[PDB]
Amino acid sequence: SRRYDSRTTIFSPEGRLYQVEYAMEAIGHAGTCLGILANDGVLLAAERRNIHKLLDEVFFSEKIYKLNEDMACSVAGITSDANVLTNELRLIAQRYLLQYQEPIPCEQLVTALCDIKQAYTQFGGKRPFGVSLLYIGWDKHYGFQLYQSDPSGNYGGWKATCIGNNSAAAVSMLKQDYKEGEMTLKSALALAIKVLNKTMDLSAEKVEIATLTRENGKTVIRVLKQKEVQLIKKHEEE
Amino acid sequence: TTIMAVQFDGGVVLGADSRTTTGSYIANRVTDKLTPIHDRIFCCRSGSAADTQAVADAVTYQLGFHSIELNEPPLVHTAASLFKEMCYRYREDLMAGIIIAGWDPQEGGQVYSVPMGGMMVRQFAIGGSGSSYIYGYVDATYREGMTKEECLQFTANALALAMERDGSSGGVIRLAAIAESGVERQVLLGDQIPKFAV
Amino acid sequence: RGYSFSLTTFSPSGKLVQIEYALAAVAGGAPSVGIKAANGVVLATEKLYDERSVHKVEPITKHIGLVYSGMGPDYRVLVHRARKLAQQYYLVYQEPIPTAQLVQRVASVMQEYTQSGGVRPFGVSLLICGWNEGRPYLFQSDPSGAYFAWKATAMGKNYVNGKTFLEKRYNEDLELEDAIHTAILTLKESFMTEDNIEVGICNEAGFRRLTPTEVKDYLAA
Amino acid sequence: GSSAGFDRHITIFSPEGRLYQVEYAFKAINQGGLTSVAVRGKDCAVIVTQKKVPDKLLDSSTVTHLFKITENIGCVMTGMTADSRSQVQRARYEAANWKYKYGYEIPVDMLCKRIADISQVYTQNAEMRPLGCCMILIGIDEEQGPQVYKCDPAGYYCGFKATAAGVKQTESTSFLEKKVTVETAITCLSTVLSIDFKPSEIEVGVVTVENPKFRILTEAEIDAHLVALA
Amino acid sequence: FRNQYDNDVTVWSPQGRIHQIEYAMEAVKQGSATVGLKSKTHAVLVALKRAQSELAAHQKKILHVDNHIGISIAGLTADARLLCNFMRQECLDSRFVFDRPLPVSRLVSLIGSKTQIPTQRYGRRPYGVGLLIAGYDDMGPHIFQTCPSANYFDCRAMSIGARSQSARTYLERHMSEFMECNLNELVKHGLRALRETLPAEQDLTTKNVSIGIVGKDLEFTIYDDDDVSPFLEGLEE
Amino acid sequence: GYDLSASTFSPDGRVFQVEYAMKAVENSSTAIGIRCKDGVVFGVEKLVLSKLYEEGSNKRLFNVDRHVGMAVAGLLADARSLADIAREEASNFRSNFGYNIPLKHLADRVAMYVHAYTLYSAVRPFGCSFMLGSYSVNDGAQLYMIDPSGVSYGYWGCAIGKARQAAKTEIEKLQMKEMTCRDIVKEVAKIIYIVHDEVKDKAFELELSWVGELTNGRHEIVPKDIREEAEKYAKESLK
Amino acid sequence: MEYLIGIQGPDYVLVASDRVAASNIVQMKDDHDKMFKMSEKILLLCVGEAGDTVQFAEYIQKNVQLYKMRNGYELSPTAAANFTRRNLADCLRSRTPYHVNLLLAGYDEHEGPALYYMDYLAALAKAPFAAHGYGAFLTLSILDRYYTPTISRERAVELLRKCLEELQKRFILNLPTFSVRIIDKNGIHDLDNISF
Amino acid sequence: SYDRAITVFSPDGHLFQVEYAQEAVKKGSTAVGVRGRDIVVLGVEKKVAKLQDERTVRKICALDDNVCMAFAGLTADARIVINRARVECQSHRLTVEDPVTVEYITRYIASLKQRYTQSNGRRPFGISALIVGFDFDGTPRLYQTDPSGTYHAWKANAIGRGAKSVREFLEKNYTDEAIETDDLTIKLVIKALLEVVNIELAVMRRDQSLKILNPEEIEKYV
Amino acid sequence: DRGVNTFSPEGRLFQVEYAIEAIKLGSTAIGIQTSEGVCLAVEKRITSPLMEPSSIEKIVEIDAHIGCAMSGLIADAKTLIDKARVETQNHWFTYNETMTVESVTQAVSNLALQFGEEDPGAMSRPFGVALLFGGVDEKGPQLFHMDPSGTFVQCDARAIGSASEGAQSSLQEVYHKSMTLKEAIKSSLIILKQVMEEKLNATNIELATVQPGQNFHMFTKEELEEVIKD
Ligand SMILES: *[C@@H]1CC(=O)N(CC)C1=O
Ligand SMILES: *[C@@H]1CC(=O)N(CC)C1=O
Ligand SMILES: [Cl-]
Ligand SMILES: [Cl-]
Ligand SMILES: [Cl-]
Ligand SMILES: [Cl-]
Ligand SMILES: [Cl-]
Ligand SMILES: [Cl-]
Ligand SMILES: [Cl-]
Ligand SMILES: [Cl-]
Ligand SMILES: [Cl-]
Ligand SMILES: [Cl-]
Ligand SMILES: [Cl-]
Ligand SMILES: [Cl-]
Ligand SMILES: [Cl-]
Ligand SMILES: [Cl-]
Ligand SMILES: [K+]
Ligand SMILES: [K+]
Ligand SMILES: [Mg+2]
Ligand SMILES: [Mg+2]
Repeated sequence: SRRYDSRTTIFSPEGRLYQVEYAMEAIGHAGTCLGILANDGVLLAAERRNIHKLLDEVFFSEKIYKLNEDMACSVAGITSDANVLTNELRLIAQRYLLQYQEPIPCEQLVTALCDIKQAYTQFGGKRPFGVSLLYIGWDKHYGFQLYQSDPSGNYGGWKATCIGNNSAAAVSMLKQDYKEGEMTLKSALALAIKVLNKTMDLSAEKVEIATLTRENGKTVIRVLKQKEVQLIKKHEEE
Repeated sequence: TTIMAVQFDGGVVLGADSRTTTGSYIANRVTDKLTPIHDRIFCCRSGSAADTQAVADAVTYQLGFHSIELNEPPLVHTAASLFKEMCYRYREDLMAGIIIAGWDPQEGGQVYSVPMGGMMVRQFAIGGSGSSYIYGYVDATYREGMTKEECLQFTANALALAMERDGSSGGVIRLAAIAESGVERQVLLGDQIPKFAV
Repeated sequence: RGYSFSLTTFSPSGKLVQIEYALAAVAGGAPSVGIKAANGVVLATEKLYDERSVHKVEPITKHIGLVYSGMGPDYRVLVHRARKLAQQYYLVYQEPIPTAQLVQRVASVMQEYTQSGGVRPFGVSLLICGWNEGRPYLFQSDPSGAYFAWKATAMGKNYVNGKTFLEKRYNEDLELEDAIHTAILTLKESFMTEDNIEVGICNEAGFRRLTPTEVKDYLAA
Repeated sequence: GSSAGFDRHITIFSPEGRLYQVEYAFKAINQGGLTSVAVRGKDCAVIVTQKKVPDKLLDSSTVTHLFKITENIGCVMTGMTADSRSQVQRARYEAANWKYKYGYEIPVDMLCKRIADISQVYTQNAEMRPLGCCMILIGIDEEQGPQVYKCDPAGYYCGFKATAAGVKQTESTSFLEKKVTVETAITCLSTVLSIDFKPSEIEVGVVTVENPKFRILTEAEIDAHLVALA
Repeated sequence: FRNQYDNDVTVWSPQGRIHQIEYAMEAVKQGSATVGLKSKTHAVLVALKRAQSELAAHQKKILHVDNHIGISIAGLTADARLLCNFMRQECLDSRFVFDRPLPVSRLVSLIGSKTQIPTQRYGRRPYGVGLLIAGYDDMGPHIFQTCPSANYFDCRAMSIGARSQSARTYLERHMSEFMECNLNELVKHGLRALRETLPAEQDLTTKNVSIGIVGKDLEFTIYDDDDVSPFLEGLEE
Repeated sequence: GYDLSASTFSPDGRVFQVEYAMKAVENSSTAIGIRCKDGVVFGVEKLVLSKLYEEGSNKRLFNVDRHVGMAVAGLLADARSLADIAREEASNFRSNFGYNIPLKHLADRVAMYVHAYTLYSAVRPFGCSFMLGSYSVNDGAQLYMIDPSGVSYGYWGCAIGKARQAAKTEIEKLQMKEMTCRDIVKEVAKIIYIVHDEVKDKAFELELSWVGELTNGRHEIVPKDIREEAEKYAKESLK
Repeated sequence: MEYLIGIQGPDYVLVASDRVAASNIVQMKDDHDKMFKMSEKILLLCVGEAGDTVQFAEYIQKNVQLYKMRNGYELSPTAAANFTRRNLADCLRSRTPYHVNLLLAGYDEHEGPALYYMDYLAALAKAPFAAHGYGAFLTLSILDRYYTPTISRERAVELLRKCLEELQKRFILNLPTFSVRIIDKNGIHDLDNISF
Repeated sequence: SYDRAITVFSPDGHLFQVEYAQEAVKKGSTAVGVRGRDIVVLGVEKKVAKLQDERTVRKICALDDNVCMAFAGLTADARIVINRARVECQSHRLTVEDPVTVEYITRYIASLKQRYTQSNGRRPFGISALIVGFDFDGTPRLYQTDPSGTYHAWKANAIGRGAKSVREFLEKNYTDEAIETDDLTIKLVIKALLEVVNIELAVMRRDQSLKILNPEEIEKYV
Repeated sequence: DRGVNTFSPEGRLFQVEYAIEAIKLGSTAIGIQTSEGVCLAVEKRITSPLMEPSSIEKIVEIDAHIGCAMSGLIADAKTLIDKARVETQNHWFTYNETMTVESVTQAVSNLALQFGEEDPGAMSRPFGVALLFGGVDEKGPQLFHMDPSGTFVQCDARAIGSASEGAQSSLQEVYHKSMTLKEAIKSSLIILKQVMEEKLNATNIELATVQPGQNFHMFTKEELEEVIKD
C-alpha cells in the first residue's frame, strides 16, 4: 500500500538520503568508540553503556567482536543491527578463506559489508542499519590497518578516528596529539585514555580496550584485563 | 493376498487372509487387511503394504474432513471415488489393488473394485494374487439374493480355497459385516477355517 | 499480498519510535522477576479462569526456561521459535544448546521484526534462564533484539522500583532457596496466593516450574 | 489515548503501546448483538447461545452459531458471521490435519492454542485485518475431563470453569463468578438479557464423559429443560 | 468528498460506486464516434477517423480479429491493441483445438472475465477502451459492446465515442427496419447515424470514414479510402 | 478516514468498504427467489436502459451447474466472475468426489471466496449479492443467498436489490411451502410488478427461471408461453 | 593426447606444453598454445576435453584479472590455485562438470616459485615437478632420476629436453614442437620452442 | 519484494528523482577532465583530515588496463557502478577478445544508470562519471555520464561542486596552446581546480597505463 | 499519493500526459516523405563548445532501409532503438525478408503502456521520447510517428520537439505530393534554421535519407556544407 509506505530509499529535493542521516543521528547518541593505529599494532577503545551494577558480564567483551584470526571490530549505534552485521562479516571472511585458502585482506572485508549496507539505501524499501563500525586488522598487503564504515556504505582508512558520542571533540584531540608514523602501542594507549577522559561524562569498569599485535608471524587479539586498564593511573600523573 | 467383498440386501461382507510375505518369508502372519475408512466404509488392501496403507490413511483424512463439512454420513461411492482419483493419478508410482465396500443410507450395501491402473467399477469382488485360484469357484457358487449368513459362508469358503493354493495367502480369515446397525468383525482360525480334502 | 516496506524507521532525532512504543507495551505488562543465585536461577511472574490451562513460565529445553513481560500472544510465537531453534541446534551438534546461544538466536528473530516488511516489532521482553558448564545464566531480550546478562532484574509495571529493591537485597553468595524467597518479596512490592503467581527454577537437575503446592510453602515464610 | 501516524489504521503500536485495530476488532464482535455462554462440570460441558430469526423468510435450520469441528469437539461463534464461518473451517482443517499427522484426536486446548496463534499473526502483519469474532470450544479430555476454551481476536486464549462472549459478556461474567451445568448456562443467559426463552430462541450443544460426541439439542430437548427450570 | 475515493480501483465510495471505473469510461467518450448495427444476414461497423493534421494519416479504428469477427475501438489505443491481441489469440486457440470458429458470445464472455480482473486488484486499472464487436456464427449476425466496467451488452445497434448520443437517437428511430435491410441500405443507415455526430459544417468523406462488414457469405472485410466511395455515393445531404 | 480499506476497522468495529459494496447492491434493481413445494423459482426486474439492446441482453440468471441456478443483483461484472467461481467449484467437486455438489456446500464454498475479499487492502469486496437455487429428490428444494460480506443463509423466500424490503412484505403473504412452481412463477411475476417503481424507472424485462421436479432437477429458463401468462396475470392483478 | 610439464627450481618455474591440436587421425594445428596468462607471474596450463578446456581456463583468467582490478594487487599463486580448485570441485557434481587437467605455475615475491598439479576431479597437490598426458608416463621417471631441488635454469632446460627427446623416441604419438616458458621475479619469459 | 515506482513523471515532464540525484552530484567534490593531444588528465578535489589514510579514499579508479574514471556524488553508489563496470570489461575481453573501447564501457555505465531511472523498487544512482582512455588507433577519449544515463564526449569537462564555474573557465582556457605539451595539459587541470578550491591528480598516456602523481610532484605545480 | 496507472476524471493517464510534455523539452526533429525517399533532420542543440558534436546521436540506423530520429529524453530512447534493431533482425532470421517500416513502428509501440507497479523491477514509468521512423519497403518510402502513449501513424511530413507546432505550420505550407527529395532536404533545413535557437551550421544539425535506390545514409560534414551553401 502506497499510503503506509514511508519510502526509505528515495532522494530528498536536495539529493539527501534522510534515513541514512537519521541513522547517523542515532550513532551520535551511542557509546564513544575510537581506534588508533601504531607502528607495532592497532587498538580499539570503547565506552561501556552497560554500566549497571546488577549486570552479569558473561562474555570476554561487550562491544568488541572478533571477525577472524587477523581482525576485530567495534560498533556504535543499534546493538541488534550490529549483531546482524558482525555475523555477516564472519561469514564473508570464512567464504573468502574457503575460496582462496588465505585470510581476507582487511579492506576486502569492509568493502563486502558496505555493499550490503549500500543496497539497503537504494532498493528493498527497508530501513538501513543504524551502525557505524571500526575495524582493526593485519594483512600481508598493508600490515596494520584501521577502517570506519557508516550506514550509507561509505568507508575510509584512518590512522586514528572516533565514532559515537562526542566524536567531534575526540577527532579534535587526535589531530593535536597523534604523531603520524611515530606512535607505539604504549603511547597510543596513553592517548586513548586521554581522549576518553575528556569525551566521557573515568573508571576501568566504564571502558573496554582491545589490542591487535603480531607475535611469531601470528596475530594476537586480546581484551585488556581490568588490572591493566594501571593505564588510567599512569595518565592522572600527567 | 486374497481379498473379497459381497453385497447383500442391507449391507456388505468383506474378507481377507492375514499373510504378509517378503519373498517367501512370512513377516506378518496375522495382518489386518480390512481397514476402516469411516463408520460404515471399509477397504480391503492388496499389493504393496506401503502403498495401500499410505493411500488408505490419505483417503480417511479426505473423507473425514468432507463428512464434517457436509454434516452427513459419506457415500460409499464417494470413498471409492477418492481411492480411484489417487490410484489413477499415481498409477505409475503405486502397486495397489483396492476393494471398497460399505453401507450408506442413500444406496445401501455397495462393493467397488479399484484395481491397479485406477479404474473403478461397482460389482461381489475378488482381488490379490490368491484370487486367480477362486474365479471358477465364485462364478459357480454365487447366487443372486444371498442372505448375510450365506455371504459370510460364501466368503469364508472362497478365501479358504485360495489360501490352500496360493503360497502368498494364508493364516487366519478376517471377516466384516457392515449394515445400518453397524460393523461386526470376526476371525476364523484353525478348525474354524473351512476344510476340503486333498 | 504482503507489504515489503519497513514499518519501523528512523525519526529525525535518530530514534526508532516503534521499538520505543513496543517497550511501552512491555512496561505496561504484568511484573516479572529474575534472580541468578550461586547454584541456580529463579523466574517469577504475576498472573472463572483455570490458572493451570495456560502458563507464563515455560520450558524451552530440559535446562532452559523463559518468562516475559508484555503481550502474551507475541510471547507464544517466540516460545515456539525458541523451542524450534533449540532442536535445530541439537540435531546438528547432538548437545543441548548453551543458554547464551539460544538467547542470541531468539534475539536475532526479534531484530528481524524491526526491519522486515509489513510487520511491527514484538511487544515483549524475555527473561531466559539456563544451566550449562556447571554455571547458571540469566538473560533479558528486549523488543529491539538487544540482550543483556543480569545477576537480577525486573520488568513490567513498577520495574524501576523493583530493580532498586533487588539492588538492596541481593548478594552473590545467596543460594537458590533464599533467591526464591526474595523474588516473591519483589513481586509483593507491587501486588497473593499460589494461584496468581508462577515460579520456575533452574539448577543442575534442569528447569522446572514450581508446583502450586511448592509455591504455597514458600508463601508461608 | 494518544495517537501517532497510522496507529489507528494498521496494527502498529500507539505511543502507550496499544494496538487500536485489535481493540476495534473486539467492538466488531458486538455488532452481532448476540450473547453466548459456556459452562463445564465434572460430567459435561455446555454451550448456549441466542437464536434470533427476525425475518420468517429465513430457513431457521440454517441459522446457527453452533458448529461441529470434529465428532468430539463443538464450538459456538460470536461476532461477525462470515469471519466466524472462516475460523470454523480453519479449525476443522487444523483438527483433521492433526489426526492425520499424529494418529490421535487433537486436544481442545491445542486446537484453541492453534487458532489463537493464527489470530496473533493478524495482529502483527499490517496487510490484513483481525477477524471480528470469538470462538468457544468444548470437548472431553481423556485425563482432564470436560473442557471449555475461548480465544479472541488478540490471540489470547484460556480454559474456563465457565465463560461468555458478546454483548452481555461482562454481566454474564458477574453472574457466573457469583455462582462458582445446562441449567446454569440457560439461567445465566436468561438473567443478563431478561428474556425467559421459548425453545426456538436458544441453541444448546453438549459433550459428556459418557457421551463424548458433540450433540446439538433438539427443540423438544431444550423445552424439557425450560419446563424443568420453570 | 471524492478526493480520497477516486485514485484506487479497489476503493468503494460511500454511494456504492468506483470512481476509477467511471473515469475509465470517460476515456471512451473522448474517442471518436463509431456505429454498429445488424440485419438478419449482416453485421456492419462504421467509424469516424481522426487526424491531428492534414499531413497525418487518419487513425485506424476497425481491426480484424478472425474471418467471422471484427471490432471497432474507442478510447486508449494501447488498451485496444492489448485487447485485440487477446481476442485474436482466443480465436486461434479455438480453431486449433476444435477446428471451428469461436462463437462470438463466448469470446465476449472471455473479454468480460479478463477485463474484470484489474477492477478488483490494488495498483491495477480498468481497460480504458470500449469495443463494438461485429460477428457472424451459427446464431447469425451479432453486435456486442464492451465497457471499461467489464460489462458487455448484446445490441440491435449501438454507438460509442464523442457525440454518440445523437447517433443512438437516430438508431432507435430507425431500428425497426434494420432487420429487413439489404447490405447497402444497412450501411447507409450506419453512415446516417454517424453523420449525426458531426458538427453541422462537417461532412463524411473518404478520408474520415471506415467501414467493416461481416455476413452470411462474406468474411470480415475493412473498407477504407477509395473503397468507401460506393457506400457514400448514394447518400442524401 | 477509516473507510478506505477492507483491512481497516473503524473505531466502532465496522468495515465500511464492505458496507459501501452493499450499497452498490441496494442501488441495483430487484431479484427474488421463492422456494416452493417441489422446487425454486427466480425472477429479476431487468431494467431496460436502452431500446437498442437485444431482448435477452445482460442476463441476471445463470446456470452454475446442471442442477443449480444463480440470480444476481449489483455490479454485473463482479456477478459474472462469481458465476465462474461457482461453476469451477461445482466442476471440481464432481471431479474429486464423483457426484453433484450439494447446494449448501456450494453456497458455503463460494461464500468463503466472497469473504476472502473482505480482509485485505490488496483487493476490494464484491459489489454483488446472489441467490443459489437447486432441487433433487434426496435434498429437496433449497434456496441460499450470499451477500458481499460472505454471509450465507438458507431461505423460504428472498429478495435483493433496491426494493428488497417491499418484495419481502409481498413474499411473506405466500404459503410457498404448499404451492407448486407453476403457481409461484405467477406470484414472482406479480411481486416484481408491485415493487417496480414505474414513475422513476421506465421499461423493464421480466426474467424467469426455475428448478424443480417438473424440470427433473435441471435449472432452466421458464418457457416463453408460461412467462407471458405470468406477465399477463401480474399486469391484470396490478389493475 | 596433450602433454604438459613443469619443473620448479630455487627461484623460477619452467613449463612446457605440446603445440598440436588433434582431431581423429589428423593434426589440425601445429602451433597451438595451451598456456594461459592469469597475471604477471602466473601461468595456467590446461588440457582435456574440447570446449571444456578453453571455457574453464578463460573463466579463471577473467576472474583473476577482475580480482586485480578490484583490489589493486594480484592473487598469489597459492590463492589462484585454490580458487581454481574451488570452482572445479564445485562443478564436479553439477550439471556442468569440466573435464580438464591443469598445471598452475607462479612466482610469489614472498613465497618464491610454486608449481601446482590438478586433475579433473579437482585434487590439488604442490609438486617440485609434474606432468600431464600419456607422455607423463614416459617422462616422470626421467625427472625422478635427474631432478634436484637446487637445479639451475640451464640444467632444467636440458632436463626438459631429455623428457621431450624421450617422447620422440618412445611415444606413439607425433608431438614435434613444444612451447617453453619460465616464470621468475621478473615475470613470464618466452623461451625458444623446442622442435624436432 | 519491493515494487514501488520510485522514479515517476511530474506535471512538466520532470523526473524529480533523477533531478534530485543530480543534486547529490553537486554535493560531491569537484572533478576535472582534460583530453590532450597524446594524454588524458583527471584531477579531483580532496575533502581531507590529516589522520586519514590517503590510499583508501580515492576518487580516481581504474576500470581496465586502458580505461579509468573519476566520479562526483554518493561515494557508495560510485563503488557499485565501478565494480559493475569492472566485471563488464572482463566479460567483453572474454567474448570479443579485444579490450573495451572507452565509448563501449561509457555506453554500458550510462545504460545501467538509465535502468535505475525506470525500474521498480530502486532509486537512481547519485553520481556523475568522467571516463578517460585511448582507443586502438591511439585516439584520446573523455566521456561524461550522469544519473539520467545521458553520455557525451568532451574535450574538457568538470563535475561536482562548482562544476558550472570550472566549465566556464575551461571554455575560455581550452585552446591548442594549453594542450600543446603534457606539462601544460596537467597545469590546465590544476588551474581549473584552483578556481573553486588538497588535490589528487592522475595521468594516462598512450598504452602506458594509469600513473598517479606524487604529492611532491603536485606541490611543484602549485 | 497516487499510482502510475491512475485515470484522471477526463479519462487520461496522468503519467502518459506528463511523458508527452517531456517531448516539448526536446530539440526539433523533422521528417518528410517523398516518392523519391524520406529525409530526417534533427537539431543537435550543443550546450557547450567543449562538448563533441559527433557524440550527439539523434538520428540512428535501425536497418539498411530504416532510420530513426528521436526527441525528448534521449537516454530513454536507446532501449527503444535496441528493440527496433533486434526486432528487424528477428524478422529477417525467421522470414528471410525485410520488415516493413509500419511493422517495426508497431513492434516498438508495443513496449509503451507496459509499465506499472504490478515484476520484479519492470518498467516503472512510460518512455519520455517521441520517434520518427523513416524508411523504404514494398509500399515505397514511408514516415511514421510514435509518441509515449504508443500511438503511431503514417505522416507525409512531421515535426517533433519544442518548436514542432510552428515547424508543422511551415511543413503544411511547403509540402506537396509530387515534391522531390532534394526539395524536401532544403525545406526541412530552412524550417530548422528558423525554429532553432542557435545559428544553423554543419556541426549543430544531423541529416539522413533513405531512398529506394540506396541504404540509410547519414550526411557527412562536407555533404551538409553543400546543402547549406544556398
Ligand atoms: C489465560 C487465561 C488465564 O487465566 N491466564 C493467566 C492470567 C491467561 O493468560
Ligand atoms: C459502458 C456502457 C456505456 O454507456 N459506456 C460508454 C459509451 C461504456 O463504455
Ligand atoms: Cl579465521
Ligand atoms: Cl485421518
Ligand atoms: Cl489389481
Ligand atoms: Cl486386486
Ligand atoms: Cl496381492
Ligand atoms: Cl500366514
Ligand atoms: Cl510493498
Ligand atoms: Cl510451542
Ligand atoms: Cl516445566
Ligand atoms: Cl456498464
Ligand atoms: Cl460513448
Ligand atoms: Cl583482451
Ligand atoms: Cl555536475
Ligand atoms: Cl512533439
Ligand atoms: K498357503
Ligand atoms: K493487521
Ligand atoms: Mg512405491
Ligand atoms: Mg560436459
